[PDB]
Amino acid sequence: SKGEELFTGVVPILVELDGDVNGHKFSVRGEGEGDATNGKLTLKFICTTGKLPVPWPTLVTTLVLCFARYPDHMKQHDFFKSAMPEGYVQERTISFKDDGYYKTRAEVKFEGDTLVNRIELKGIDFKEDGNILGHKLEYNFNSHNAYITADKQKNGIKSNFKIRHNVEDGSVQLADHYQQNTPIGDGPVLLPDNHYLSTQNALSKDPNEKRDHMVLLEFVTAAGITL
Repeated sequence: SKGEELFTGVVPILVELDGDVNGHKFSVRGEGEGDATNGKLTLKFICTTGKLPVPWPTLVTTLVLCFARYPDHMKQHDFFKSAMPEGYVQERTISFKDDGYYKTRAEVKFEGDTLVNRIELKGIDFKEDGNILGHKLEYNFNSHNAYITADKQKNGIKSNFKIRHNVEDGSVQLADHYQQNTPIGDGPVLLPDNHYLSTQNALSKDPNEKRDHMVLLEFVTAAGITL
């Protein structure tokens, strides 16, 4: 299909986030590349406004599912590429157990040859000394599966899933994600049967980078529909 064709090689990525958590405003800018044939993302993110007021791991899911590797026998269920190049809106509510919540709205679309993810984030009702505003989460990530379902009355998809963040005292901080996606343009899209995305992440630091930053490697692969 036309949308699939845009992802057969390596695609440059730009990410721009504008955030406000408990009134503290901040911005993140990321740059890198996506390789959907391998389901592979490599990006470096910088906090352009100074210090990040929340832990980097809490922003991973917000900071491009069109780069998932869909197996050949499942390609008719790839909503994300079907919506390109005009793209889709991705909205989430992320509820941190015993703490506040993020509300996010993003547009994911091509701008020229570059795939751009432009996000607005608001964080509300966070505890001043909790795991998020208190920077008590470890700088790492766990592997996760997230189930996708069609949303007929919106001509899009929905998903809900739990992210587990490791806490410095050995406990776990749950981040409950509710997600919806809808096309920006008027062209036909592929609405999928039920399936899931399997995701892995590795977070690191650039030893010669003095700014507050995150180096991210991510793999995303679709599964859950048999031959």
